[PDB]
Amino acid sequence: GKIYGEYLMLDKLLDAQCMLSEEDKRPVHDEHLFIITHQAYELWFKQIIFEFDSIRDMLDAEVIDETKTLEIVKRLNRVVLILKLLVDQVPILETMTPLDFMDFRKYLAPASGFQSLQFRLIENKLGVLTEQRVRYNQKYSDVFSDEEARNSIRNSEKDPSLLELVQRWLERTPGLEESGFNFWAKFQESVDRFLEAQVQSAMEEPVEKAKNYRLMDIEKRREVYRSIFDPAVHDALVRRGDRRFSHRALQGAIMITFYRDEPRFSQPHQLLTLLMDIDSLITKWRYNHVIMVQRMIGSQQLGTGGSSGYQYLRSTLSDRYKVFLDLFNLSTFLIPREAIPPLDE
Amino acid sequence: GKIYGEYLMLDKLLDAQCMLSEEDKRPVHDEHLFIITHQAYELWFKQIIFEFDSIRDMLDAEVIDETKTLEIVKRLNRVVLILKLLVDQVPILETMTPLDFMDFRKYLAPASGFQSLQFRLIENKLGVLTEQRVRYNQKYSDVFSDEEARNSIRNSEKDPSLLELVQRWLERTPGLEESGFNFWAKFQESVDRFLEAQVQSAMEEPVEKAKNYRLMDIEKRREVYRSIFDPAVHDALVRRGDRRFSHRALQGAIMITFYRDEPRFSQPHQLLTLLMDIDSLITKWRYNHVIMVQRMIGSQQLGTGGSSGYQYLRSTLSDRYKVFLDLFNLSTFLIPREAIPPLDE
Amino acid sequence: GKIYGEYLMLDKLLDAQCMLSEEDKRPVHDEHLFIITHQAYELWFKQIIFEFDSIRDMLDAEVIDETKTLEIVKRLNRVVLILKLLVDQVPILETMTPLDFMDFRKYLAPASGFQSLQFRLIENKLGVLTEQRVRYNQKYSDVFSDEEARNSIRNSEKDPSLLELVQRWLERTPGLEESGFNFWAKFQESVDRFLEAQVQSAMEEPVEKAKNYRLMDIEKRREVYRSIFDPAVHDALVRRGDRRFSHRALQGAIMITFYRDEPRFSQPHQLLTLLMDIDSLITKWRYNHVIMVQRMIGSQQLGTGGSSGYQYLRSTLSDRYKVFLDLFNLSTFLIPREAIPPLDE
Amino acid sequence: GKIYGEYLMLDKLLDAQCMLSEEDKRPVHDEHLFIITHQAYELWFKQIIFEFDSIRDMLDAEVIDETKTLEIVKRLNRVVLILKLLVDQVPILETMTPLDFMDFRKYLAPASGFQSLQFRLIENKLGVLTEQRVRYNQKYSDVFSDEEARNSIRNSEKDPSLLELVQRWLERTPGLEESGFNFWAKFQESVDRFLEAQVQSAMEEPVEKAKNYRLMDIEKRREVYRSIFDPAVHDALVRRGDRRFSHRALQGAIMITFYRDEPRFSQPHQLLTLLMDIDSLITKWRYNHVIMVQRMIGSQQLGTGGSSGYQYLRSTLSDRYKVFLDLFNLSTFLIPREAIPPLDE
Ligand code: HEM
Ligand code: HEM
Ligand code: HEM
Ligand code: HEM
Repeated sequence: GKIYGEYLMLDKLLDAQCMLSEEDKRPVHDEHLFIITHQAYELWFKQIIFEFDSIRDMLDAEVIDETKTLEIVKRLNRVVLILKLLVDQVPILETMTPLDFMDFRKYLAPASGFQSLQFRLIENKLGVLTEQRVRYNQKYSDVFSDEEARNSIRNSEKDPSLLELVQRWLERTPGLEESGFNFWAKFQESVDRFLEAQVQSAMEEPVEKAKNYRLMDIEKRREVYRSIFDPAVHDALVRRGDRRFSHRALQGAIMITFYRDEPRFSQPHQLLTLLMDIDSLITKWRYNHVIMVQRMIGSQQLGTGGSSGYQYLRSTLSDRYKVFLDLFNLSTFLIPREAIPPLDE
Repeated sequence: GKIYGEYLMLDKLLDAQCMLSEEDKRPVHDEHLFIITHQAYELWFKQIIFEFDSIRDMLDAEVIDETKTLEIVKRLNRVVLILKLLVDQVPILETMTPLDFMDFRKYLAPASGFQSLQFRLIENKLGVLTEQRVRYNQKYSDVFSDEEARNSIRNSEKDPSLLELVQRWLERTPGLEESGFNFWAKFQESVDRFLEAQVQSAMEEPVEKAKNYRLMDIEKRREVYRSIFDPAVHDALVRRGDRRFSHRALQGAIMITFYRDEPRFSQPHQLLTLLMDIDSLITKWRYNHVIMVQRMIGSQQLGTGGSSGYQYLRSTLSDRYKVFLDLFNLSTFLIPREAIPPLDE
Repeated sequence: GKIYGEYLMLDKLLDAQCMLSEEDKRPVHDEHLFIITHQAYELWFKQIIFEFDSIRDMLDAEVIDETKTLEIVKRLNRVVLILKLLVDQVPILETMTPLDFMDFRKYLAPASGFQSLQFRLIENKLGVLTEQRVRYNQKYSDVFSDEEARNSIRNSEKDPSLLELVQRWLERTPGLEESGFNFWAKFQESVDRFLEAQVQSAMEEPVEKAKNYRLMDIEKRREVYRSIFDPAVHDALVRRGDRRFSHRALQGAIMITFYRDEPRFSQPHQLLTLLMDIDSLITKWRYNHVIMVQRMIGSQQLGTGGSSGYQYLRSTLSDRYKVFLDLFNLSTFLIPREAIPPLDE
Repeated sequence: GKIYGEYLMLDKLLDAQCMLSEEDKRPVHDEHLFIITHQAYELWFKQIIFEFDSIRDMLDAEVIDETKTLEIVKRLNRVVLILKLLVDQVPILETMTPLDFMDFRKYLAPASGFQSLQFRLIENKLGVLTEQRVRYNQKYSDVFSDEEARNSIRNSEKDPSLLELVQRWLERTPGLEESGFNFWAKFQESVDRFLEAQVQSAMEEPVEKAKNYRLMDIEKRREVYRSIFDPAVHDALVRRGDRRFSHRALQGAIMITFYRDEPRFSQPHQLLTLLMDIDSLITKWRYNHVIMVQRMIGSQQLGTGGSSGYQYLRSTLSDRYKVFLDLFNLSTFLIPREAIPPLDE
């Protein structure tokens, strides 16, 4: 259409609100808020999926130019803003009293009446690994009984996640080229030179206690650099789940963080930063959600079957559920400006 | 139902998104965001109306006890939070480029494709007076052509607004009773005594310039108190639109602000405070909205017919559109703690 | 004075900014931001302490009337707002690049150059128990070497915390009186009656699987109520650190949450709610802080001595550091409106 | 130093808080908050000035490369975040009751005790023109009596503002070169061609009413383009204060908004966007400030000398006080993607 309500299909949208306590002649005022809050979330979930899918398609290519990079940054930044908004929607629902919630929670399935298809789709499309999930809601068949739902989740798991496609993009970054700039080799070399210089400076320290601390610290630094310079050590950290990136992907990430001030790397950096922001904001939502759940129905209530639901949500707060874990730690491997191999080529 | 998607009618809700540039084989990515943003707004608009109507019904009674007062405070506070959220939704849409918006704005009616029924309902239910509106969108028939829409707006105008019902509630407040506490009389008396004391203190001022400033100020204070103590002056200020409250309503408001620290008046105060917050937040939304409009289509663009739409929105920012204008100014009439007639009875 | 800058002592305040990289002829622009950010925090920390101390003094009395209650609510609400602001200050500092921070971090003591006296004072004044802290920064002497600092922290530990004084206030709440309303006894009775009614309804269930789930659930409910109705079980939960309140304090808390809709209990409830908000916001700050630290210097960097600092901060995120832990769980013990003993007396 | 409190000069910073109602044996609790709130503002004001000055110095050069551009974007973005924070500090102070403020406002000079040197410095450094200010506080000598203050304000007025330096930068943008890309000429040409095409399409319209609206609209579009293509019309709009940019600066701005999707223009665009954000946020602060003032002391109170202070603040809300007014309107001159001259050279 052309008129507001026809274009936005408001006749459909605003007829999707059925208060179950109302049609059962025992009306609870706040049930209206409950419905609207979730529906607002669900609309935004759909937008997030829509942005995610379009970024997946753009990343599923051999060449990502500067122009498409900007478009991705924009869309990731948009998701960040939506996520902040979703974090702030929780205190609106927290405004309903526990006793009011109790008077209509009976109209809801114990665990099925609280699980969102779209949220699970967001997790998978972002890159939450199935094996990283806790035992409780690990298999999606146990969570969702519907058939069309199962097909979507299966598709989300099999299809390339945002985690996978970012890794492939990270592997192709210019500068890791042995033939060209050869950053990894130059990096190792400057780590050796910088650390050597550090040992000599520490040996010249007048106070004995200060010498020992610096020597101990330099040794702890060697162990850090061993975990990135020895591919065997890295692959081990991947297998136990302390890292997620392939070795070459981490190489790309580290290079980006190094030259982030440089016009050629500023946008790739921004992309990574927004990836972290998204991860962190999802965690922030999780935290707010669990505080609200506990505020409403404690750790356990009638019909809840004990405290396993609460304990599950509390365990989703762990780094096991963070998709871009490697990104948070990248400054661990950082050396000062002077020691970084200059960009010339 | 009992399962998430059945309860929230997600099959209806998530089938209300029709991108018109998509079905016309010229797809603009950001059109999806455009639709979702408005739909999120519309869902919240429905919640605001739902909260407003329930407050209207509660206020449409001769006796409002302490218990129902708390429930009203809660619901007004809920509306405040929703409004803050709606203010923060604007920068999400501002993330779409003007050039992208240009590629699908043709699918929208020039002024009809931007006017929301529910928003207009919120304005009227809150208490925006029709005569206070600017010439442009004053008559609702010119704005909305639909029949069911016209009936709702007509009903919103005729039915008691939040402004009306608050006034009636304000008129009944205990303490304005000549037989009882007789606040208005005690107030006048203490104004006289306080002002008298101020004149004498000013006459004793050593510096001549300081004496004159204080004497001029006391005269400006008399004029202030004349505008509330002389009903003729008040009624005149109502007629020209500088005030909205009846004389007795303003008397109630002023008393509440005076004893706001007192347990018996703290909730009535909170109610008034949230009324102001709501007004101010609607203004804050208006401001953000106009900045976004100008960011997208400037003051005027192709098909827009010049700059009358923009100038209209810019004029909605005036105090003519604020419903609880009297509330913002109440501290003008304030006298210090010592001069306020103590609560005894 | 009377003029802005004299009153606010701006000559002192704005002469407290000494960039150490500047006077050492190697200036880092962002060091100015680093200083200002902390100084803004420190000013707010002082305000929080000032509000806390005044609430401590008000609670350190046998009778807290309705009027003083409102004043406490106001001041706790003020602290909430300040805390939200402090949470939002982190992304401002996150705007400094790691490489820029590296160029001036040498001017700072490894662990001493990051520890705030006032923050530690806030923790203790709120009620963080010393034994609940992790091994790393448990004893304040190891943290702070200064003499005046040690005296303040010692005073904060020995003096009655906000946790202690709230408990005493909770113990005195009217309604726990055996002679009067006798809530605890009435509560036990209605738990028995409600649970009995639940067993009979479960026995009448047609489906066998549904009968068993409900019977298992009712058994899990008995265990919940045993932990509050048997003082021995409660005291055990206190000793291991799962609870903090005395038995009578928890009794008070539970009663408040039950009749929160009632004018006489709404403010006491609000007080408890703000206590939770404060706790949660401190946790939210902790989370943001740790994300920023990792963004700047990873899990470990040169001079840092390995990853013990990072791991410490990450462990401050546990419920061991939450002061009002009991408050978060109160809805666990909730029974529906009908089953709650009515207020008559 | 190396320890937290020595580095941050906390002994100086935390000794700058003198409550005047306290030393005069009539203590008002909230006076502490009043002081801290302003001091927090003042610290941030100093940071804003510090960021502004460093951007001024960077822009005061003939060549601004891609690298320095990024640094400017970063610092403008930092100012945006600080400004949002400052907007959110107002509701913290709004938490003090009017009656409490009344009990210590006597210790403050009527207009001098509310004027901030640093704020005035921010306004001038950003680019608020002296002639654009209202009569009330137009001359700084009338506002500030101190000598060192007068010298700083004089220096801020004479020295190149952020407005001036951005204009010069805008004038030099590559693409306005007649010898090179020649954007202005290509732009005029494509406006003619696009408008011609619009007339023909309008003439072919079946409905007569629709033909007339489109013809009227095209005429309104010609008037828009006349105001930018005829330098005489532009210069007139500058003189009356509807525009601020020189003709060539506006040419630069318009080109940037056109090719904002292009890697070469994305950062220059971002710079302009943040300039608008800063302007708008200052306006948002102004609005919040005036609402708070009215909440505390109404439109006028004892000692205030009538309502001129309030009316002044309310007039600072006009576009006369917006520095980058031209930037808000740039989409007015926009033509669709197809009609824009492609970047080749
Ligand atoms: C009265 C308010 C609410 C309560 C008591 C509540 C309770 C719960 C509980 C107990 C679970 C665990 C499900 C299970 O047993 O397996 C859960 C999961 C979830 N909830 Fe809520 N919830 C509330 C509001 C919301 C809102 C407003 C949203 C926004 C869409 C939401 C989104 C979710 C999502 C996405 C999950 C799955 C989480 C995961 O698997 O990590 N909830 N909720
Ligand atoms: C590309 C983004 C947008 C543009 C260009 C835009 C433009 C406009 C224009 C030009 C008007 C005046 C209508 C007239 O000519 O009479 C208007 C009114 C309105 N708009 Fe928007 N708008 C946008 C987004 C939104 C969003 C996201 C909402 C949220 C529901 C919204 C809500 C309204 C409302 C409620 C009115 C009526 C205002 C009143 O009468 O005071 N707009 N808009
Ligand atoms: C470049 C930015 C920052 C870094 C790298 C940083 C790093 C750290 C580290 C490593 C610790 C642990 C101290 C230890 O080793 O024992 C710490 C503690 C702390 N930091 Fe920061 N910090 C930063 C900014 C801030 C800011 C802006 C504040 C606000 C006042 C702040 C407040 C604290 C407080 C209060 C503690 C003690 C925490 C506790 O004991 O639980 N920090 N910081
Ligand atoms: C009880 C709270 C406050 C009241 C009643 C108040 C009142 C005023 C008044 C009446 C003016 C006009 C001055 C004149 O007469 O010429 C003013 C100006 C100003 N105030 Fe406040 N103020 C308050 C809090 C603040 C705070 C927290 C800040 C933050 C630094 C602030 C910053 C300013 C600034 C920067 C101006 C100059 C504005 C301009 O010239 O456009 N004020 N204030």
